[PDB]
Amino acid sequence: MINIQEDKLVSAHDAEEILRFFNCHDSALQQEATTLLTQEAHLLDIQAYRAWLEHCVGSEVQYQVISRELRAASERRYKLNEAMNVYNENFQQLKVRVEHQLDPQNWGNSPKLRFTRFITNVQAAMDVNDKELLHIRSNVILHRARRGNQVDVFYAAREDKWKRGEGGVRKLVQRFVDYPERILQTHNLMVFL
Amino acid sequence: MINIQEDKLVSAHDAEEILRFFNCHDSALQQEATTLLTQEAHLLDIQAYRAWLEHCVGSEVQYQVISRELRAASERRYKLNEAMNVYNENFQQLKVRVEHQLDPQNWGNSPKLRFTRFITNVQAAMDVNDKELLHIRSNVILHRARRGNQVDVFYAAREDKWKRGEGGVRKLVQRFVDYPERILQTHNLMVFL
Amino acid sequence: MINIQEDKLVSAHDAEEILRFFNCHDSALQQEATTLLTQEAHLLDIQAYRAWLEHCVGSEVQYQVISRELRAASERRYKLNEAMNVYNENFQQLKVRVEHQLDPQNWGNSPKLRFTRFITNVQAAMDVNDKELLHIRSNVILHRARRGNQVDVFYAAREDKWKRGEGGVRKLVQRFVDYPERILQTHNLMVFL
Amino acid sequence: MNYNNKILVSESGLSQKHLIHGDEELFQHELKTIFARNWLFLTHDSLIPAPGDYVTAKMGIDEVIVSRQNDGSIRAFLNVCRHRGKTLVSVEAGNAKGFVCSYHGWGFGSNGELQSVPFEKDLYGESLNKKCLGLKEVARVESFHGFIYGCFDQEAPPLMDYLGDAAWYLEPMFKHSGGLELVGPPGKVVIKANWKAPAENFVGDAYHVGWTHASSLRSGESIFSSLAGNAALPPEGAGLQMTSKYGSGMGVLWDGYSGVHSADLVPELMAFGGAKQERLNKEIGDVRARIYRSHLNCTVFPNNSMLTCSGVFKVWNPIDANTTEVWTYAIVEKDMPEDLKRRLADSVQRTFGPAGFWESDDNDNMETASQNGKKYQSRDSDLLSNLGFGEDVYGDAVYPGVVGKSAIGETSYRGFYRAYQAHVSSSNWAEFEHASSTWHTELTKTT
Amino acid sequence: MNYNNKILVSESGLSQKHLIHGDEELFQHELKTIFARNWLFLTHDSLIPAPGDYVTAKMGIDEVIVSRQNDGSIRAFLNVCRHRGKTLVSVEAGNAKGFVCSYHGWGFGSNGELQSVPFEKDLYGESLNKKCLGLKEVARVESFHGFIYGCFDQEAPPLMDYLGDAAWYLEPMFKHSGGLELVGPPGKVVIKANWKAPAENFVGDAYHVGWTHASSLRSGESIFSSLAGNAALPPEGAGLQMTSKYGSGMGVLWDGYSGVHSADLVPELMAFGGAKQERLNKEIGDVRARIYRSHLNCTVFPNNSMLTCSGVFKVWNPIDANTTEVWTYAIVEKDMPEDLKRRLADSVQRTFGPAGFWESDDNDNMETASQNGKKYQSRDSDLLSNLGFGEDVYGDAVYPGVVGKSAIGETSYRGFYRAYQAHVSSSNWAEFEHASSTWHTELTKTT
Amino acid sequence: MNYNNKILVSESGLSQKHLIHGDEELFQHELKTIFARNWLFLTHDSLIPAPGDYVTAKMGIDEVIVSRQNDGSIRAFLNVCRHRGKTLVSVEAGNAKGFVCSYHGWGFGSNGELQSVPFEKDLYGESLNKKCLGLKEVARVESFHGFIYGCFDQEAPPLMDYLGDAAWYLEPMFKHSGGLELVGPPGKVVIKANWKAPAENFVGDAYHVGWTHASSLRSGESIFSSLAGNAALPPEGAGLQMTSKYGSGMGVLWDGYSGVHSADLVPELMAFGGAKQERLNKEIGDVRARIYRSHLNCTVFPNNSMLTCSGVFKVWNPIDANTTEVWTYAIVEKDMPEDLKRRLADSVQRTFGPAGFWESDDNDNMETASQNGKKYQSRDSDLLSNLGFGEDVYGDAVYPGVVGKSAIGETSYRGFYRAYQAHVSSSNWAEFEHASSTWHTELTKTT
Ligand code: FES
Ligand code: FES
Ligand code: FES
Ligand SMILES: [Fe+3]
Ligand SMILES: [Fe+3]
Ligand SMILES: [Fe+3]
Repeated sequence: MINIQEDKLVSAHDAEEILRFFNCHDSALQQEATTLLTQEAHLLDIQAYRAWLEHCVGSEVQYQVISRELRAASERRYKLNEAMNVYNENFQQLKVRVEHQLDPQNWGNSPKLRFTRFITNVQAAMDVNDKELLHIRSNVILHRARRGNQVDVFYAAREDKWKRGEGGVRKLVQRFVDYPERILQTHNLMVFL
Repeated sequence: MINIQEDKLVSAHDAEEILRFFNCHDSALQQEATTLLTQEAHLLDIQAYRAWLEHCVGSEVQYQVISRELRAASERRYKLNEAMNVYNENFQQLKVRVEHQLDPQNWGNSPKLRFTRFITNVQAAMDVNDKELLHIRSNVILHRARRGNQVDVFYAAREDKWKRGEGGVRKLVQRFVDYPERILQTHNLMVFL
Repeated sequence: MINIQEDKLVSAHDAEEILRFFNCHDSALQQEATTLLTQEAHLLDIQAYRAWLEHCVGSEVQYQVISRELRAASERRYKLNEAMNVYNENFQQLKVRVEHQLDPQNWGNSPKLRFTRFITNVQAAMDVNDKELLHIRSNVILHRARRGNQVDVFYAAREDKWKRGEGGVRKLVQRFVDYPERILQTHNLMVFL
Repeated sequence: MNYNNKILVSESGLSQKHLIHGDEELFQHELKTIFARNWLFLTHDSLIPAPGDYVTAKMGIDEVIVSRQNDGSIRAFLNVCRHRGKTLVSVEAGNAKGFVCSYHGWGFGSNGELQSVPFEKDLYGESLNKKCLGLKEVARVESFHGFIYGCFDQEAPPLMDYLGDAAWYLEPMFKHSGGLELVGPPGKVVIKANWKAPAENFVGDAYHVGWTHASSLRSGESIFSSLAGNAALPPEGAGLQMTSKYGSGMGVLWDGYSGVHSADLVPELMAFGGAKQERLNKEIGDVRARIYRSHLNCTVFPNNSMLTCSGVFKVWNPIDANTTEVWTYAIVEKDMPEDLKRRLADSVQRTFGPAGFWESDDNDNMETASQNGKKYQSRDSDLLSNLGFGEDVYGDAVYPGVVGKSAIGETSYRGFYRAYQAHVSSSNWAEFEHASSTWHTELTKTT
Repeated sequence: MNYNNKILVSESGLSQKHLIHGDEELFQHELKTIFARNWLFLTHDSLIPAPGDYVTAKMGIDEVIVSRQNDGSIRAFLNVCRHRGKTLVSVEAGNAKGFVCSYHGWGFGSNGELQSVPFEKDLYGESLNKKCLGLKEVARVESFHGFIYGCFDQEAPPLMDYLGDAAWYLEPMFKHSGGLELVGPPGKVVIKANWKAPAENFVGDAYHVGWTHASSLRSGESIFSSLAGNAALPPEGAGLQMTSKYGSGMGVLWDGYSGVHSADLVPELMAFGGAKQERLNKEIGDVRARIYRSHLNCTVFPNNSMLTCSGVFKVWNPIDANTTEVWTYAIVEKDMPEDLKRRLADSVQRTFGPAGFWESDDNDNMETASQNGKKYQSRDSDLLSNLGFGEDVYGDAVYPGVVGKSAIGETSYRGFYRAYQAHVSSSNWAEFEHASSTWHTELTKTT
Repeated sequence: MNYNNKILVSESGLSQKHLIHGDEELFQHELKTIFARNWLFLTHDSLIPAPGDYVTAKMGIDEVIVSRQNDGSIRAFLNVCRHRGKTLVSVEAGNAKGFVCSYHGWGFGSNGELQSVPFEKDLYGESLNKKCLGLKEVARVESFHGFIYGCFDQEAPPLMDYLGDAAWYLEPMFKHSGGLELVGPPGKVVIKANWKAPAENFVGDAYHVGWTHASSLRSGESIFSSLAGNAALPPEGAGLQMTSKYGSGMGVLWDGYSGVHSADLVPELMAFGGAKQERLNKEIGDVRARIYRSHLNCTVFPNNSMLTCSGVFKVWNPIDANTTEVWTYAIVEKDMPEDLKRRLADSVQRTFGPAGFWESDDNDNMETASQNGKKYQSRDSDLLSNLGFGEDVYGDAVYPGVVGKSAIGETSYRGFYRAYQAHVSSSNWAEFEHASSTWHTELTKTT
């Protein structure tokens, strides 16, 4: 579909990702994906972080959100770390964050925060090799309101890998987000995208 | 699914709501819900308020939008009214608002306003008892532009009850929204979420 | 469905558009539409503008985005051009814009921009006369981040006409957007809605 | 700008410079001379009835904690830790015997006293003079029939004296009805207007009702619906206007007990207020008893407004010259049946709350009028409030204050701005009194 | 800052302090000394051709109603109610015999007169001096071949005198072509730049074209595409630059009648302008007839710009030092066929409109240059406009004004900023004239 | 406000006026007297190791290009074109031998020199004095063990002298460990706080750790987890506080080499720092070797902070009085194994990065404390930093600087604000020195 030598703004990675969704459209898979993401957003929205972990997150998960340094489109000499990790969590690291959220002394959680997620553009495709690896792509708008007049809205595309876990439940085993905004104007990125 | 004693940030109400969607996923119901909400958003967007009332709203409707007072997460003594009603309308009260919108002397309606709604995260489940009561959950982003440079964006989760009315048309009989932002930064909340 | 003499805020055009979606709900068509729009948003998001043109855009396309002058709701004498065209492109004009985007001297494209689209409220209906003309309606939130701290979010409803092109691929033959915000607060509207 | 000399408000309050609604330097100057000097609404007893109950409130741009003491009194304090100035309380209401700062853990009592400091003995030893480290306390906190006001200025008049002639009008509803309660929590919305725009509108603007609210009147079927789009004129002597020395004022619309409430509440209210009025005739007199069930649009200087009967209670919290945070509560009579109380509250919010269709009518008016105050060619223009000038009286045998014996007029604007000029050009309360020695004569000058 | 003494613009306009693009106090000072003093674009006859037709427009930060009177004249008024200052008209254009204020219903005529006040007899009686309550009127409103300008300053020169030497250049296209019309409505976009950034760019910046617009030139295939990425240089005498006493100026690119328009319009335009040029040779002379079909990038001081032939017409509406609201119209020749007119308008918007790919090229340039003006280490730095200095002439036998006989130079910047300094350091028009008695000598100093 | 006389900071740095965190005029004054005068962190050698490598950085509100010269030196320049002031470089890092302005194409070298101007000969001829048109260069650029600082003020002390007594504490980790590298790119987040809020918090605030970060300590299982919710007190002499003449200071928590890092990194780090400490005992002494593997929370005056061992490196970039742009890098020891380095970097960001759960704990503290500084009733209030006053010593036989021989105290706040007052009331470096002749005596006054 995409020739990156012609489509000059396209990253090799992006061209790779779009190819898996263009070939096989499994209508029922897209619907499964939709359900999975809707329920996950629902649990996150009501702040059921333990339920989230228990029901949506695989034990081998990699939960990654990066922030890419701004570099020339035509830059080809400078080769130092291109991105830093806002998140790069394994299951136990998520669990640390979850406990931090539930801790009665997390003063920033009082009064209670309000989250509202909007998941769109869901695409789903089984991996070519691992027949048990489901690729799901989706975009999120995440709205967080707190303390009367604080409002932060986050925007992102999520490249996920979901796999049937124990009890046949499909769980997230990889979430990768290249956060679009280099400098955050949201106070922090302390939300689960 | 959720243990609120463990998932300490979860409200009893929220835990209740998520349970109805997790058990039975009726794929065709979700699609009906989607259609219903899309058409309703479409009518609202073009400002066909009478059509909205006629085709989307049940005569026994309760249209409620609350604003919860900010209180300590660990507050258990203070027991005065927790929320006020931004909206708490019966069908006739909606109709008053609709007529106010159509009145040729509503100066604020000139020039004409522009609405754009984005409905996502639709979930649908029949009630356990009332086999004719459809529970629909959905999130809305509502964008309102007016007078050249005024832009207000609202964000909310809608807990609806829809029921087949006269002519078999499913109509809204209850909409409940706990508005996420305590202090509105949108001039007013004069929109139908 | 809509009586514009009663529903006084409704434009004749809007009433026309809603009628085509209310009659026949072709569930499989809505799903095709969804896929078409999701893939198109995906290509646009990764900036595969040539792929977009090649795979999503028909050779006879009209890509139109207008900005309507603010006039009295009760204005009936003043009859000069009601709108200007932010976009009114034929295929070759889109191609000029696409080449301008890919040009290595488009300084504004360095560092690389980040786009994220959220398509919702998809409705689809075949035209009554042209059995090969698919009407698709959808809303977009378009988020563009650049140069560290620039963030622009666009909101719009898209009235599209899609038609099977060469190789049976349904392509966009008409996109019409009446942009909701009269005065843009986004620096420019240099994005493909 | 020199506020000692600058004529911001003309003689007799006839006109104001449009800049007063847009000027940021003046806004800053108001913080000192208006908000730090005068009485400001905090809360109501019904909101903090039990010991330890507290709410936060704004006073000007400052935030304060208002707490019910063990002895049944109410004290208010700056919501600011005495150590490094972090905001102490992050919620809007609750119950507690103290407040702990989340930065370094300092514990303050509901009485504002510094009660504990983590590791005090080990770190501070005996150095810490806790006695001297209590929360900065609001000097004056007084009640008007359960309505709690605060004033940072110790030299201020007692609240009753401050209310002046306006108090006589409010007493039937605030005192003689058996008492009011405030139904919380309030709605909260930010509008892009100067605090004075809605303040002046509520203090004396009945003129805009018919036109501004044409659509709402028509739609709601409320008892004032005949004025929609200025179709009809309020009868001869359908009411009046009054104002007072310290700025408060109000419009009186006779008998409009159901007020802005849509037809669905008219019968019950009109029945309720009529029954009460009948008992009050015997206790306070026919006139005053009628005032009780008459619609008062009042501003308690400077930024607290209300519509009695309709039961709308507003605080116009100042943020900057073109930004205001509107708090909207419902006032209900304590002896009304619970269900009516509940429905009156909903109706108040329905009409004047965040999505109040009436309040919405007013938005553009308040916002553009304020924003135009910043526009170069308007800064030095004159907002007119000369309607009814030369017909107001003072010291009337029946209705006290400077009084316009007409439902529609700008009497109350004149009094509001007269008091505003006096404060703005004054450095303290004595200067204000000196500047206000001939206040009512100034207001009736051609009469 | 002392604007009487502060050298914001160096002698001969050679340099400007970078702060002029970021300084808010100076912005405020410009409101008085630039915008309240000079001629500002309002609209075009073609936009309000019939009696009662009106548009709103900005003048500086002020909003005005521009209305076609019954006698065929045009009067402009502050869009502000004379009562309590609410914005009178909320739409951008229409037709009406008057405007009613939605706050209290005051009715103003299209002539600005206070015509009706609700319940006037009953409330005001005979007190209201309506005659004295008309909308604040813009003192001066004049036309340049259908292009309507307004000026709040009665002491200003007539518009033709104000245009000075620049008028000679515009006349072939504005007058001799049979007339232009403005195709509305305009695009409207806010950019984060000072109004002077795009103003100076349009007044005399041909230098940036090849580089800034490299991608667009290349992509559009327009008649200037050879300059993409500074690949080629405009031939010897490919054009010139001029400027004038009151600040207006423009660049001239010979023969570029199709201008920025992509290849799809080049043949037709080049055919149209050539045919007209041929008729004009006989009427106005070869030179002037050629100017007609030559591309003029011009700024009419202070904040109105245009590209003749390309047909781009801009208003850089000031909001604050780093915010500007850009209005973009299309100018077309009245005698062009309708379809061409339509397509020229689309093409103008396509290239320079809200999504104009050319205008987009310029964003970052205008925005960062303006924003850098606020940066501490840049405030006192000098923006250079010394290109071609010491080679400009004045009083040429053929081309009037201070003229740089070179397509690319900063002649027009010099004249623009010379006039800007003079106004900013002047309290009124006489002082400006006194400060401008040697203007052209200052501009040609080393020549 | 008169900064020569205004006591913003009381004697001995005991208290500061709360307004210092909200006052915009003072913020502007800081741009001159703090940021244009002092040493500011730019980057690290490891970020620009090869010739032509460059990053952009902020210095105050200014943006600069920091470029590795061919001779191995580093020069820094204003990121602003010398022609009409457009921002030269739009990326955050790269490699190049020069920078071309996208407005008119001027080409500057990595050495800041104006190297090319399009059509120079044809347009400028020989007029252009390119030699005089190089990018405005940052006067002073010095290195502290690879950490690159810049200073616009040529009169400033060499960086080592500027670091004063603080340098002794950093050397074990910055010098004796074999060297540090900065892992980029940094996280970047805007918070609504004054730059001084996080600056003071990192310079000397160990007191807030137990309480502010209760949830994080508990959750992470880090080596300081015993302090969660002020459950335990750091042992007798668990550390100390120091400060210095030019404002820098830091807290020392003995042995806390794994610092804020969660249990998953504790063993490895504690093993690594212990092994290194053992080699260092022989080279630099037991004390200094222990300092190396001790947790230092330090601020290098004015707006650069760090947590050694934890490896957090911060720049608090000032935007306005209530806005700050936080840059977060990770510091790692060059000889650590790559995988540890990688994981330390992730852990640094995990705890203190844009989504750092620890850094999040601090948000509200920094933001409200800053925002309260604008609140009318708090402007003139006093932020207290009197903890441990009268127990600090100077000239100790072992630990240099003004030193509080206690883990928790406000010694470092005192020194920070003492230096801040001195600069703010000083017009240049000599005045600062004059104002600082008795600095340590002022800091130990009751001892
Ligand atoms: S700021 Fe409140 S305890 Fe320190
Ligand atoms: S403000 Fe216009 S009529 Fe009163
Ligand atoms: S602004 Fe950089 S070359 Fe002109
Ligand atoms: Fe009103
Ligand atoms: Fe340009
Ligand atoms: Fe901290």
